[PDB]
Parts: sequence; C-alpha cells; structure tokens
Amino acid sequence: NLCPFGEVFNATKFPSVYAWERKKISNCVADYSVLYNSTFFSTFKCYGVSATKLNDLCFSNVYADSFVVKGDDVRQIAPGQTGVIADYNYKLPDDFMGCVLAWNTRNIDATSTGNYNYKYRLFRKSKLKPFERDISTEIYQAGNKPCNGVAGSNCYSPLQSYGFRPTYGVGHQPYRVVVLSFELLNAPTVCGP
Amino acid sequence: STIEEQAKTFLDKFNHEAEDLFYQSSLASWNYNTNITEENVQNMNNAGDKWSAFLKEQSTLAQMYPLQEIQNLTVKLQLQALQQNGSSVLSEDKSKRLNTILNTMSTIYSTGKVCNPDNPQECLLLEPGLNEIMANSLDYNERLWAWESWRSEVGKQLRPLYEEYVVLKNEMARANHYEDYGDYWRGDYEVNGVDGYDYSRGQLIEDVEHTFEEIKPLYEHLHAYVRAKLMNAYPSYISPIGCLPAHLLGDMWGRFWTNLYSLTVPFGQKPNIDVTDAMVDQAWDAQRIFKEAEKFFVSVGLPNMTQGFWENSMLTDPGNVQKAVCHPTAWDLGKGDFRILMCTKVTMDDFLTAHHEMGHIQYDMAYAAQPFLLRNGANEGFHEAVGEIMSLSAATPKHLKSIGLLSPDFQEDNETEINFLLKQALTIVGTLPFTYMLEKWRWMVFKGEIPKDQWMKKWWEMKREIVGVVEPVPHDETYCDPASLFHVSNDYSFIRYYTRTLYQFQFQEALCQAAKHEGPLHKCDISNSTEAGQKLFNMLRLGKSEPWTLALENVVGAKNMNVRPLLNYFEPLFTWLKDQNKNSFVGWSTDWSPYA
Ligand SMILES: *[C@@H]1O[C@H](CO)[C@@H](O[C@@H]2O[C@H](CO)[C@@H](O[C@@H]3O[C@H](CO)[C@@H](O)[C@H](O)[C@@H]3O)[C@H](O)[C@H]2NC(C)=O)[C@H](O)[C@H]1NC(C)=O
Ligand SMILES: *[C@@H]1O[C@H](CO)[C@@H](O[C@@H]2O[C@H](CO)[C@@H](O[C@@H]3O[C@H](CO)[C@@H](O)[C@H](O)[C@@H]3O)[C@H](O)[C@H]2NC(C)=O)[C@H](O)[C@H]1NC(C)=O
Ligand SMILES: *[C@@H]1O[C@H](CO)[C@@H](O[C@@H]2O[C@H](CO)[C@@H](O)[C@H](O)[C@H]2NC(C)=O)[C@H](O)[C@H]1NC(C)=O
Ligand SMILES: *[C@@H]1O[C@H](CO)[C@@H](O[C@@H]2O[C@H](CO)[C@@H](O)[C@H](O)[C@H]2NC(C)=O)[C@H](O)[C@H]1NC(C)=O
Ligand SMILES: *[C@@H]1O[C@H](CO)[C@@H](O[C@@H]2O[C@H](CO)[C@@H](O)[C@H](O)[C@H]2NC(C)=O)[C@H](O)[C@H]1NC(C)=O
Ligand SMILES: *[C@@H]1O[C@H](CO)[C@@H](O)[C@H](O)[C@H]1NC(C)=O
Ligand SMILES: [Cl-]
Ligand SMILES: [Zn+2]
Repeated sequence: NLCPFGEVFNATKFPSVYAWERKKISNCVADYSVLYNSTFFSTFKCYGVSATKLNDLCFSNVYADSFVVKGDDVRQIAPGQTGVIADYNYKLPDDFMGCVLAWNTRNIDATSTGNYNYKYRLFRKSKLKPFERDISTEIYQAGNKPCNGVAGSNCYSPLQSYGFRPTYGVGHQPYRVVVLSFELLNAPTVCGP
Repeated sequence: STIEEQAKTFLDKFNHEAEDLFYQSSLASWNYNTNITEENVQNMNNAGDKWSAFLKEQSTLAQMYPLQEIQNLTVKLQLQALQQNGSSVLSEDKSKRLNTILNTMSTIYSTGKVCNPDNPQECLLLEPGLNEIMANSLDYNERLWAWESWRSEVGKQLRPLYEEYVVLKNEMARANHYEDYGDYWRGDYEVNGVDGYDYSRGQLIEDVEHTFEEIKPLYEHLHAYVRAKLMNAYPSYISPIGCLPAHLLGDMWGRFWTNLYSLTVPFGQKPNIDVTDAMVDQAWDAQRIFKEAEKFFVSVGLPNMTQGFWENSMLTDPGNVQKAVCHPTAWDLGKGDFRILMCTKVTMDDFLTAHHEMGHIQYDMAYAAQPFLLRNGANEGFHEAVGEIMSLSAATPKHLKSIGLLSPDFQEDNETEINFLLKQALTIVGTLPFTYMLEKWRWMVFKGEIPKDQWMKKWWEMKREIVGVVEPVPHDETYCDPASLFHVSNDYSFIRYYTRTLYQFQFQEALCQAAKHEGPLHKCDISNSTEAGQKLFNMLRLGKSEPWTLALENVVGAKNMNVRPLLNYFEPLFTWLKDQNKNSFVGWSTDWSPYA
C-alpha cells in the first residue's frame, strides 16, 4: 500500500501559516520518484539526508506539514531563522532532518480583489518552540495598556493577512510550502523497495 | 514595555498595514493614468482618499509616541515623518478652501487656452500649441504673442489664487513649527540629530548661493556667446550689452535653452550624433528600446527588471482605442511591483528617456528592503540625479556604436565634442540661474519680503540681475508669471532641480573615476564596469534611512554638494567660450528693456 504524499501536496486548499496543519504518515511504501523527478518545484532543499537515497530509508513515521507563505518568507523555512514567520508562525528545530518543498501558486491563491484568507502572525510574546503552533486571536498587548478585549492604542490584533494580488513580485507572491519531517525512534515503517 | 518599544511595534503594525493600502491606491492611480475613464477616476480617488484617511488617522497615532524618548535612529525618523501634521493643522474650512484653490490652479494651468487675434477660430493651449511656437518659431512678434498671451491670460487668472495660496500655506507651515513655506520645503534637506552630519534649513540657502556664486563665470560666458548668436537671428532686437528677451529663450519660460541649438550651434557643418534616423530605419520598436535599456544596468552589476515590469508596463501610445496620459513616469507600486509608463516613440530622445526612468526603477528596486517610510531618495534631488547619469553615459558616441545605432567611422573631433558640450550646456547650465532665481523669489515671497504690491516688480529685478533675462513687454502686478510655470502653479518645490544638477555630476565623475575612465568626463560610458555599479549600489539601497549627507558620501566621498564636477564636465567648453567672447561683452546691463 502506497503512502499518500499526493494528499498533502496536490491538496485543493492549503492552511494559513500561523494555523498550519500536519499529517502523520505511517506504514506504507514511499515512492519518492514523484518529487526528485520533477522540475515543478521552486525550492526543494533537504536537510539531514540526501535527496535520492531517501528511497531506501525507513522511519518510524513521517510528518508532513503544509501551509502558504509569501515568496520572500520561504527563506525562513530553514533550521535557525529569526524572521516574522519563523518566530511567530512556524519554527524549525536546529536538529531538523528533512526536506522543504515550495511551488508558486499565484494562479489559484491570488485574486483580482486580493486573497486575504492567507494570514500570518505578526505580534506574539516570546518566540515559538520548534514545531509549535498557535491559533490564538487574543488582542496582543504592545504597551502597558489593558486591552479589555478591545483593540486599538497599544493593543494590536496579532494576525495579519497577505493581500495576494496576481500582479505582485516574486517575493510577495503566494507559495504553497510542504515540509517533510522525519521521526526516528528505537521502536520497530516508511521504506520503498 | 518602553516608549521606544511601543513605537517600534507600532511601526511594525503600520508597515504591513500601509503596504496593502499604498498598492491599492497606486494601482487605482495607474488605472486612471493608463485608462482615462470615469469609473477609474472615481476608483482612483476612493483608494486615494482611503490612503489619505489612513494616513491622517495614523498621523495622530504616531503622535501617541513622543519623539524625545526615542534613541533608535531609524524608528525616530519614521515616527517623525508620520507625525507631520501637514495640511491637517489647518481649520476645516481653510483646509478645504486650500484644496479647492490647489486644483483650480492646476486646472486653469492645464486647461488655459490663448486665442489668436488674427485667426480667432484657432485657440491653442500650452501643450502642444504654445510650446511648439516658443520652441520652433523664429518670428519675434509670434514668439512675443505666445509668451505674453500665456502670462496675460492663464497667469492673470492665477494671480488672486496664488496670493491666497501663499497665506494659507504659511498658516500650515508656522502651525507646524516652521518660519514659512520656503522653510517647510527646505526641511527636506534637514538632518537633525546625527553628530557631524547635521544640516539645517538655513544651510540650504547658504550653500546653493556659495555654489551659484562660483557658477556665474561659466554662465556669464555661455550667456555672451548665446546672446551674440541671437543678435543674428533677431537683428536690431537685442542689445549686445543688454539681457536676453524672455520670449526668445527657447520655450515658454526660458527654463531650457535647448531649442536655440539650431541658432547657437558652433560647427553646424558637422554631422550630429543624433541617431534618430538609425532607430527608425532599423525597424526598432518600444520593446527594443527598453530591452536595450535593461541590458545596460545588468552589465554594471545591477539586477534585472521584474517579469511584472515586462507584462504590466505600458511602453507604447495606447492607440485610438485607449485614451491615457503620456507623461514619462516610473512607477513603484510597492509589494515588489515596478513599472514604467511611457508612450514611446522610436527616436533617440526616447532611448535616453528610457534609461532615465529605468534608473528610477533600479533605485526603487534597491531600497525596497528598507521599511515603508524609508523607501525614497536620500533627498528630493537624488532620484532625478540617478536618471540623468544613465542619460549621460548612454549619450556618449562610444556607447552609441557599442549598441549599434552609431557607425564605427564617426570621428570625434574637438568640434563634435564642443558641439555636444554646447548642446549639453544650453539645457543644463542655462536652467541653473533660472532654477535658483525662481526658488529665491518663492523663498522671499513665503518669507513676506516681497509685498503684494511689488510681486512682479521684484520678480523681474531678479530676472535681469541673476539669470540675465529681460521682459519683452512691461508687466504690472496683475500678472503672476511665476505661477505660469507648472511647478509653481502645481505646488512643486523647484530647488530640487538645481541640487540634482550638482548631485548628478558628483556621481558621474566618481563613478567614471571608479571605472578607471581617463579621457574627458563627458566622453565616459559606464557600461561593462561592474566595479562602479556596486559603488553606486551602496547608495541606492539606503533609501531615506541614512542622512542624505551620509548617503552622498558613500558614492562621491563628500559631505556637501560640489560644483567642481559640473565645472570639470564643461571645461573644454569654458575655455573655448572664453575665446569666443574675446571681442564680445560678458555680463549684462540690468536696465535695458526691449521697449520704452
Ligand atoms: C500530483 O498529481 C500529479 C499528476 O496527477 C502527479 O504526477 C504524476 O506522477 C506519476 C508518478 O510519479 C507520473 O507517472 C509516470 O510514472 C512513471 C513511473 O515509471 C514514469 O516512468 C513516467 O515518466 C511518469 O512520470 C506522472 O507523469 C505525473 N504527472 C504529472 C503531471 O506530473 C503527482 O505524483 C501528484 N503529487 C504527488 C505528491 O504524488
Ligand atoms: C532599531 O531597531 C531595529 C529593530 O528592527 C534594529 O534593526 C534590527 O536589528 C536586529 C539586531 O541585529 C536585526 O536582527 C538580525 O536579523 C538578521 C536577519 O537575517 C539575522 O540573521 C540576525 O541574526 C539578527 O537577528 C534586524 O535584522 C534589524 N532589522 C532592521 C530592519 O534593521 C536596529 O538595529 C535598531 N537601531 C538602533 C540604532 O537602535
Ligand atoms: C479601462 O477601464 C475600464 C473601467 O474604467 C475597464 O473595465 C471595462 O468596462 C467594464 C467595467 O465594469 C467591464 O464590464 C469591461 O469588461 C471592462 N473591459 C473592457 C475591455 O471594456 C477596462 O478593462 C479598462 N481597459 C483596459 C485596457 O484596461
Ligand atoms: C536578465 O534577464 C535576461 C532576459 O532577457 C536574461 O537573459 C537570459 O538568457 C537566455 C538567452 O536569451 C534566455 O533563454 C533566458 O530565459 C534569459 N532569462 C530570462 C529570465 O529571461 C539574463 O540572464 C538576466 N540576467 C540577470 C543577471 O538577471
Ligand atoms: C562590453 O564587452 C562586451 C564583450 O562581448 C561587448 O559585447 C559585444 O560588442 C558588440 C558591440 O560593442 C556587440 O555587437 C556584440 O554583440 C557584443 N557581444 C554580445 C555577446 O552581446 C560590449 O559591446 C562591451 N560594451 C561596451 C564596451 O560598452
Ligand atoms: C499636531 O497638532 C496637534 C493639535 O492639533 C498637537 O497637539 C500635536 O502636538 C501636533 N503634532 C506635531 C508633530 O506637530
Ligand atoms: Cl517669467
Ligand atoms: Zn525622472
């Protein structure tokens, strides 16, 4: 039985980077001739292991995380970054073993009036631990003011939304990003003969 | 959280909230300037009003953080610009009245038509009617009509509106802690806080004059040379010792003396380096002109033009199907969108104009990494200095033959170099006393030094004294000839064109110096010099973050503007000009008038 990689990549809608999603993959054969035999990607940079001998490798379970980020911020899906996304939306561990994938989606994630669905967190007290996730919409306190559940002076709503217009530059263009994390354990799944 | 930390997170929220509104407001202004429809002109003002309403709201929210508490130099500058009370410091009705008179001055200037007394059925406006006369006509009476009609018709309508424009704008400046409106404009050059790099609003008046005092000798010789030539084209109309009549100066206002080249050409027997015939006869199109432009910047170490620039820029006249504005512009919509709007014609002038506006884009593409409030030139005169450096390097005959528009067998005599420098002098140095005298008068009017009973009387005292130009017909206070120029009637500061002329030659000399250029400075092509490119790039990326004096040092190595690069550029012409005035009078008597 095959691993459903297409279910995380070829999916219809993708989540916002602040509220990204994960998908755990267990016992199944893994055909990676779909990814390396493809010039369709705009990044494809691996960490911890090569891009080809992953066919003959086995892990306890593989974690596929996916979201959408502007073209410029794809720079931050790498171990040890300190941008807005890496700190408040999706942080990777320094001991990350896996690959990062990304492909331009201006045709389907950018509209004439601007696709404001895709959002990112701009304000958050303390960074994110690796693989942490925060869907909080609490009114962020920037000054010494109580916010009383209201936003305004020294109280800023933390989430900001991309305004994906199809005429933006490559940097400010939507890029669907899927990150494949590899879990190792002394317990007894994802090989590929 | 400290006062500085709250202001920083406020700037963080502001930048990401201003980026999206500026793009929507700039796209709507692009939808009108490329497609004149009533649906897009309302789409323009709604996005433009939302942008201004967002600003005046955020202007007060920036005042929430007192500037005196900030020690971070970047956040301090940004908060300063946002807190500019500006027009909001006026009362409701006075501000609304001010906006009304600013549009009417723009309206009667853009819609003012003069009618021919000979043929009253033919009535012309400035473009193309009056400008074509003042540029091409040789009839003294015809040029006198076109010059005077625009000042006695449009300029007279502008006179009461400009009197009220001064007092209302003075109410804005003083309420914003300024001496006058001329002090407000001089604040663009102000640097306040950085040790060793400070520069005051009074410093501008001092330095521009100190450099202008050293500019007089070259201009005095160019004046005497042009004057003697004009005596031949208008015999018994010009005194060999008096000033030049204002209507014989090439255009409607005498801003540039380019059109006098057909009269003042030193060696007319020489073939001109104008390759306009080569561009038309080679079936070049607007694409070839701008793709050749991009090739220039890349071969110096600068990035390409974005694909959004390629598909979305308007590079041709939109035809009979689409009515649009055709003023050559370079658009920086933000969010990594850069475009150029230009109804390009296949002529040499557009090949150099394509390099000017594309220089703006390269400047825009560089400082896009700065925060939103600092994505701008170091001062108002920095961007146009960049656009003209491309026009300078691309105009050299060596660059023309390296592109394929000039034949390899073009021999560069000391005559064809004097023809070119005289060609460059009529448009560059000729506008410097004009630009200075104009802003000098505006600074004094805003200062209240020229009472309304002698506005025009003092205006022409400086015209004859500073620039060396006399009115052909006597003008009283009913006229408003200053407001007969676009920048004066449309609230544009004008000293930036003087300062850009001094900035541009400091840049070009230092960049050609970095390119190991050896011959005359005017003979320098910067192409293939990746070394000089990164030198200039060190300044383009700074934007408005660094003080303009500091950013100027990173390219030229100087703290203040300098005239010597301008003097050295025109050194072959200045010595030859000294010769051509050996039996001619340099200087002018301010008292001679072409009337009684
Ligand atoms: C998302 O959907 C696309 C298209 O439905 C999938 O790409 C397809 O992948 C298959 C298998 O890799 C390709 O089939 C053929 O495989 C044989 C194996 O021997 C190979 O020799 C052929 O050259 C060919 O690659 C198919 O051509 C390919 N189609 C396209 C349009 O790329 C993709 O696998 C899906 N996403 C994921 C993550 O699986
Ligand atoms: C005023 O405050 C700003 C806050 O934005 C200061 O600028 C920021 O300074 C930090 C500290 O060096 C920079 O962080 C660095 O980011 C790079 C990104 O690649 C990262 O690799 C480094 O490890 C480090 O974390 C940050 O980039 C910088 N941001 C900007 C826009 O300049 C600034 O220094 C303060 N100035 C003064 C005079 O206090
Ligand atoms: C010029 O502007 C108009 C609107 O000001 C653009 O929109 C056209 O007109 C109506 C507006 O709702 C639409 O139904 C049409 O389909 C639009 N297109 C055309 C071709 O009429 C118009 O697109 C603009 N033209 C260009 C070339 O950008
Ligand atoms: C700048 O853009 C030009 C595009 O004209 C690049 O030229 C490339 O060269 C080959 C030969 O024509 C083309 O097949 C490529 O597709 C061109 N690239 C592009 C993006 O069109 C040139 O390489 C670019 N250089 C830099 C430094 O950006
Ligand atoms: C910079 O050096 C390059 C080196 O090739 C020159 O490029 C060639 O020169 C002529 C015109 O001078 C063109 O017709 C050729 O097609 C160019 N080659 C290519 C591959 O495009 C270039 O001219 C030099 N530029 C200068 C000296 O300004
Ligand atoms: C702007 O004007 C208000 C009053 O209208 C004043 O309190 C405030 O200090 C001014 N701010 C600046 C920066 O001039
Ligand atoms: Cl005048
Ligand atoms: Zn320009």
